[PDB]
Amino acid sequence: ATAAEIAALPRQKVELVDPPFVHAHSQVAEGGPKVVEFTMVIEEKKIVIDDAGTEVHAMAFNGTVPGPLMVVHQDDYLELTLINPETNTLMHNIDFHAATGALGGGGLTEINPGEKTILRFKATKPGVFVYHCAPPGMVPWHVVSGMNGAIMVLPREGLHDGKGKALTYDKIYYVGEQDFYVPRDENGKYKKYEAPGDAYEDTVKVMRTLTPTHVVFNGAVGALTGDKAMTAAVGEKVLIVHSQANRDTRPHLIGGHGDYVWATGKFNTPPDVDQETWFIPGGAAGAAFYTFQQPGIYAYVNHNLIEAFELGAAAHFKVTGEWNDDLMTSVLAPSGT
Amino acid sequence: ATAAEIAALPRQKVELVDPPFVHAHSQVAEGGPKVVEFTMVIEEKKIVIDDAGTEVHAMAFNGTVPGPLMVVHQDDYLELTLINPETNTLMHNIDFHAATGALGGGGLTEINPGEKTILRFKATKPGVFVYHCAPPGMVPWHVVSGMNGAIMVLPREGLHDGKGKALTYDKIYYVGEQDFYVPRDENGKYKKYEAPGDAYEDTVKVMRTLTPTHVVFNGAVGALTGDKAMTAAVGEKVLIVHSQANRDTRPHLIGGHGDYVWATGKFNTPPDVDQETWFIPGGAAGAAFYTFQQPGIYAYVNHNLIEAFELGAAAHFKVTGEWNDDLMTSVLAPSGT
Amino acid sequence: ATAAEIAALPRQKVELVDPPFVHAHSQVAEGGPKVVEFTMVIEEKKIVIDDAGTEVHAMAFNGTVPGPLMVVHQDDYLELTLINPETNTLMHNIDFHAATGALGGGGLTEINPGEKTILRFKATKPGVFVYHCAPPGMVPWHVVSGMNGAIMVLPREGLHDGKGKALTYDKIYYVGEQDFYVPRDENGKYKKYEAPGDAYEDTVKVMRTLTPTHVVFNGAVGALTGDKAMTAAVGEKVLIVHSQANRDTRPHLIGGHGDYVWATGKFNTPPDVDQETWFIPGGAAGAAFYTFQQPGIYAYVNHNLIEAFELGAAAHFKVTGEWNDDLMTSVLAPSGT
Ligand SMILES: [Cu+2]
Ligand SMILES: [Cu+2]
Ligand SMILES: [Cu+2]
Ligand SMILES: [Cu+2]
Ligand SMILES: [Cu+2]
Ligand SMILES: [Cu+2]
Repeated sequence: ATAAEIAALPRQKVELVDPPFVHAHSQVAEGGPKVVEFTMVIEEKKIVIDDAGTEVHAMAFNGTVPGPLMVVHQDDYLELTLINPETNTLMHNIDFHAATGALGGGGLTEINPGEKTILRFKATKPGVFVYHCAPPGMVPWHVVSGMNGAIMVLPREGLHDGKGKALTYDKIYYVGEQDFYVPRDENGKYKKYEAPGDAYEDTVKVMRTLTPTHVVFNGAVGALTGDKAMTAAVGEKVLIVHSQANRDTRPHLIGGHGDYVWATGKFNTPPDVDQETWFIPGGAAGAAFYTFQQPGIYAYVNHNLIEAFELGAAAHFKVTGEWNDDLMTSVLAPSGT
Repeated sequence: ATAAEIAALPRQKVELVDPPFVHAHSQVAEGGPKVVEFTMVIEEKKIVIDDAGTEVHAMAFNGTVPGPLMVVHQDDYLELTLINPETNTLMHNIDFHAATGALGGGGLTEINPGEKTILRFKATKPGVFVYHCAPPGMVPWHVVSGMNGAIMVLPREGLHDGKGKALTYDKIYYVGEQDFYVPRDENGKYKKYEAPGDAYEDTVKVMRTLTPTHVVFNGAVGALTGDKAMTAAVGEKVLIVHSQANRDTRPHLIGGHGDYVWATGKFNTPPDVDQETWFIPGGAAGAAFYTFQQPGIYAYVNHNLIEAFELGAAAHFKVTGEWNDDLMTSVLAPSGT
Repeated sequence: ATAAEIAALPRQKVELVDPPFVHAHSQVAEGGPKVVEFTMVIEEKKIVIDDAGTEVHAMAFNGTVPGPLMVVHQDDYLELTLINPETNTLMHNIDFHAATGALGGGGLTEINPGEKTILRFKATKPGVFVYHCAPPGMVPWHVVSGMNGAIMVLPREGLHDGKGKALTYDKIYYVGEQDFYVPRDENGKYKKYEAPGDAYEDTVKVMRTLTPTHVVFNGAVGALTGDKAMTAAVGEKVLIVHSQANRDTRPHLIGGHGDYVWATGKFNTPPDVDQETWFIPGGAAGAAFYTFQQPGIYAYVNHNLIEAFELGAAAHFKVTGEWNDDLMTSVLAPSGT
């Protein structure tokens, strides 16, 4: 609370990892409050988002879409050093939905190419929160170009269920969902531009339709399927953090459920249970806990099946272990009528 | 647990009924776990969804859109014999969101025309869940062709409110909301086809716009009105189950309320109370308990009034009873200004 | 119960104020149950919804979009004298979501131009509820023309958190969010019509797209900005009631949080806490309680950033007070890299 106390707190640098993987942390806080330091360089680059070679001039924190997940405990201070290289052509900033004041920090971190800034904030509330770039006048554009992520502020004493009973996960994954608005020419072919700003006008026209051309996980159609599927084993407890900085989503683990789901993302708000499909509004993050019971492949999707299977909002989970015939059994395999 | 133990469980064959009605069942489980058997034949047929003669090539479970509601209690086993007659042209399967393993069953139930299969799963979680067809690579198409429904896994001891008091209903209705995407020719007239597959290409383009041409209850505009209006009486406690396998909905009982609403559809997640309009994400089912206090006709709708009154999402309830002037009264009937 | 017992109740006529302000009231009920009287005259008037001059023929209760907020206590009787002037061309009625019977009151208040009516209903359920016009056959047209508002039925003992601790706000604002569907000409310019009737056909075509041309607060793009910006101070407890009679919204106070959010708008439903972005389904109202901690400008928006910053759903908050460096601080201001 006092100047003396804050300045005396321990400083601790963390090495970030690209989604859907998460950096090192302890569910239960180790030691007292500390100033957790992170650093992210902003990269403006063209990325291919589908099998048709469709490009997007990405604006990515730490070079990834979405930005990496930052994990701190309640009442710690998140001190982030944001850098916008001279090679970039736009001004960026950052808004932490977890922070209080200055529009989430957006007003204190507006950096042009060739600048860096250091913002500190006390994570006073526990939950998963979205963070995103918000330069005044072109907020949506930056956000829908991939410039968003989320952070997890864990209660000092780890997660718990509705009746105070502790919930300890074995694995944690971060799925950032992105709605893209790529322009098409009169023939229907997606367009490519030299610089980010060149697409500005055409993109906004697409944005106003409120109909994304692609809705993806980890920046691309299929980014989390195939060999890039997330893993687990029967018996394993998994926390799947999910975010959507600009548009609603309805997550669903096909084959499983969300045993405990902090749908609003706030840990002080009791988790719903036995969820089939949960809902996360635009501009929020949510977290679902589940203990795998059956092996095989699972499909984790946005349950608007058109957005999942036509637009690209589908990921996989490869689970190992033994099958349970009490849970499910093929009494009579598909056979002649 | 052991196959031996399950084999010794009493089995019961249940007779399914067309929505909005629900087959006979007991709120409080009568006895120990049983293996509840059901049989549904898949019927591919043309359905007329509006008074303009618009046709949809439905892929209907048990012949109706939505498929019938199956009722079992927690920890019972639901055994379904799914049949895909040789009269059909497509492979179909079934995913129960209430089940655990093999993508909810779809992976163990892929039956081509002229095949059948039998699936058994333990209803481990109490609540209303969605079920739907989901052929690999043709998922949304089958779902938006009306191939979906719901099941209700009641708690053994029946329904209860957040504080444990028993909530016993007098009537139950199942309302399945469907979002259709019907192609139109260059003149804005809805197109008709001679075969399901002939409309595939045309339908996928409409689906991608994420804008349904129709949003209807029980398969057609006006389906649940007039001869198909739901009934009740002042003093009657009614449970309205609602499902939407592909798209969000916001149910509303015009003139009444949602006394208790399990918005997520999961009974272990306490119900919201005194609701005016509840929300159900695409891919889930919710349930609302309400005791009618006033006679007259009510209108149950998706409260995006455009969807409800332009697109077709509206149903009626004809309630009998005595008017309660304490609740509402016309002090001055419409008259001179 | 009896008309004699209701007539023996004290009556109090209330003078309404234009949104975002609310007429005077007490959080805790002043004594016992009373019949609270209100009067509103319907005005069909042209309004301008943006800086380019886009006009809409609105259907406004009390001449405002949204209609004013009426405030009463649970078990009070709300007696509304609704007047439809001779200068109006259409018939109108009102559906109170807080009421029980005759389609929320709509069936008993159908008045033509030149008529008036007086409806009384008991405010039996505590919470915020929208009210809107619903002429049979033209329900959505009236609503998306601005003919909706909201009411608040406070618990007779004022607000409390989910654990019983009292929640008393210092100020209260009412944000009515409106989705408009404005036709455009062949050049993309918004169209103007002589009579509201002349706008119907073209407007219906846009409504069916389910993509509004404007999403605004208090009737217009930027209505709640500049000298019309809401105000507060550090330490000030603010209750923000938000409604959307026809379309979903997801409120977010950029730079702040929703400390206690009755997202379903029903006070008997415990509030969520520490919310970053909440959700209010079309056809409902919600309420958020927040104690300001930092000074400066805040943007209160619907967090689908395209809706917020392209469609018009952004309001501002001007907050006085001392900056809190503990909560947030610029360790290094934007500077050389
Ligand atoms: Cu940026
Ligand atoms: Cu934001
Ligand atoms: Cu099928
Ligand atoms: Cu599914
Ligand atoms: Cu009207
Ligand atoms: Cu309504």
